Amino acid sequence: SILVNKNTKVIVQGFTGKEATFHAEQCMAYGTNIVGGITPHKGGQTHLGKPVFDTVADAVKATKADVSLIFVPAFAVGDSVIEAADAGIKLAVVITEHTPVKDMMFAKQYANKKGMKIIGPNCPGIITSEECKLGIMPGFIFKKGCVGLISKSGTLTYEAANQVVQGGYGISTAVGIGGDPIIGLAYKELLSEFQKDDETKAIVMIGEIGGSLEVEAAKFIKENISKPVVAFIAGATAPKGKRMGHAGAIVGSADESAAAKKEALKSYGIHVVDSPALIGEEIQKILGE
Amino acid sequence: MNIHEYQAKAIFVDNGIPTLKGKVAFSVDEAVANAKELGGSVWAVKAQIHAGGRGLGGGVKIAKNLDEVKDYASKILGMNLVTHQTGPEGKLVQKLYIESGANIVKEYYLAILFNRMAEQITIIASSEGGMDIEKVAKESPEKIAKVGIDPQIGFKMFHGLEVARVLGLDKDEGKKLISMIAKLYKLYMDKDMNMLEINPLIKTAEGDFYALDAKCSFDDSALYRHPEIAELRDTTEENPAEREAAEFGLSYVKLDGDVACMVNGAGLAMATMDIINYSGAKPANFLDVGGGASPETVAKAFEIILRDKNVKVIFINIFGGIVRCDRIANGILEATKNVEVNIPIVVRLDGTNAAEAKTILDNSNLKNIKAATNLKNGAELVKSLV
Ligand SMILES: [Cl-]
Repeated sequence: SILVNKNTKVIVQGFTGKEATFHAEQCMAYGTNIVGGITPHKGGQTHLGKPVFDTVADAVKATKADVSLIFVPAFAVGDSVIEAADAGIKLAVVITEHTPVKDMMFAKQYANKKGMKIIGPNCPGIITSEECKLGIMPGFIFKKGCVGLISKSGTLTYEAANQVVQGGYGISTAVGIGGDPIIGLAYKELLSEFQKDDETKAIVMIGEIGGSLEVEAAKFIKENISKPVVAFIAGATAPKGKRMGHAGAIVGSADESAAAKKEALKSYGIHVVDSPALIGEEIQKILGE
Repeated sequence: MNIHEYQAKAIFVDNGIPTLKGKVAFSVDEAVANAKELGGSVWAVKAQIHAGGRGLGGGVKIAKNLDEVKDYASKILGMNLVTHQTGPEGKLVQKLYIESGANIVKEYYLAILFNRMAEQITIIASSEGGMDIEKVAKESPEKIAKVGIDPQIGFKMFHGLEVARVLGLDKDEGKKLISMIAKLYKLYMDKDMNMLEINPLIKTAEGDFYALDAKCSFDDSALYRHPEIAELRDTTEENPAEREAAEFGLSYVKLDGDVACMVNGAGLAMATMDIINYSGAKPANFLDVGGGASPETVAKAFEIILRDKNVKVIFINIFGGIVRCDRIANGILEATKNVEVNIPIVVRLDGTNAAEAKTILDNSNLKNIKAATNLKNGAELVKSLV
């Protein structure tokens, strides 16, 4: 597993909101050590049996959590990421979609300076199979195994995970890195974590149209990652210059296209899958029956 | 979201950015009155559509007297303006911009835009105003300055001096342009823009800089905090079905193809389009609908998808994770009530209670609903029905 486990202490920003409450409860039932949460003007209350704080700084002082799970609305995301970084959070998992790009641009520069890593925004979060989950993913799909998962999507990640479990294997940790044009941790950082994780024997990377992270990852894999990598890049059939749901999913130039990414990955030895139905099968080819 | 030239220029005026005098006109009489009010002896009469290439298309005419204004406005207002950017169908011109004619001695390219790979802003300038910037970059890179602006510091004089060099500007000209660029950068940041393109930026014989055209694109995610930008929307310039879908919580894009799709999550929706292509058919659309959507929302999604009478099959591909597949199945059955459709619907539901969901769909005995559980089998069934 990487980054998180059953002991990781987690605070929730936007803890008393309806959606956040629903997911926080499911995360706790799955084993996540949620120690508290933030909602301005509700400091001193109790919620899902844990303390509520007005500020991340108060929560960190009381609980010593260094991981935050962020459910606040889009208009609050940038300031909530900055708040987390200011208080000494080391990893912020940001679920919310529709964050203004500029807010994310400035919040990431501040997070970088303070040494806080981000997962997201516009992502389902991170899960370590049968240990903990931080986000909105269906816990029971993730059966423990030796396959790492890095994905710019939500449901397609579950589809891939399920194919791997049905194919006789399982997931170590799965990370949704987000569908926005600016995100936090991505392929290079997470592939390096997985390469150092003895429980992981292979990695599935799921990408999509827009920017060139997956092209740059290809050479990086060749030079640094000796564990096998399977890639599926969504959007081969996407029209150019059109947003395909995700703010980040838009082909502006030829190197942002799915074909350009698949071709780069293929030429550097990555196992590239054309049909999204056959990700599990690719893992079986690699690891055996 | 994009805006018209006249709307960009009113924003410029509201922010102290130098602009030629001009005013929008909704009728021929309004165009003439505008010219009268502006004065001088030269007025550009310009079609206002979002698409570029209006000049070559015949949408820009320079009037030398008020009869020419009247004549030109009559010819342009109501025309179907075809440009390289509209494609062959063209676009109905419903408004004009009337602008004082300048004495142009130079034309430059200037844009401010987001650099995704560097997570910062780029200022692009070229001496080759009016030309295609991608062709100039490819053919003659020395005629382009591409300047990386770290938003931590913003646009600085030293960045400007690089732009001034490539535009061949002297000291005083450079200072005047750089002052304008600083205002344009501030506006770009203040309004959550993602593209501000001036092609061409003109230098006048009197030594002034103006935008002869302006294309501004705004971050759709930030429109909630810029009501004065949101109100500029021109729905005649946007796709009606995409906009209608978004009102019902759906993301839709129309393609040309024979297999419609209905999927939860943008990634899986793209992957669904991809597997249809891999199976030897053609996706007719992208559609992302939440697995938790109400049967009303699902019913609207069916309505929108089925407008395309080339569609031969609907492929519903939904992964119920947090949402139970059996409840998704019940909603699909509710949403198909009283619908009169001869094309088959392949329904691939997987995840939570997938087996129960398939049982519900099989038990309905609606034989043109074809339930599958695995993605590969789903796609093969779609392919056999085409
Ligand atoms: Cl997604």
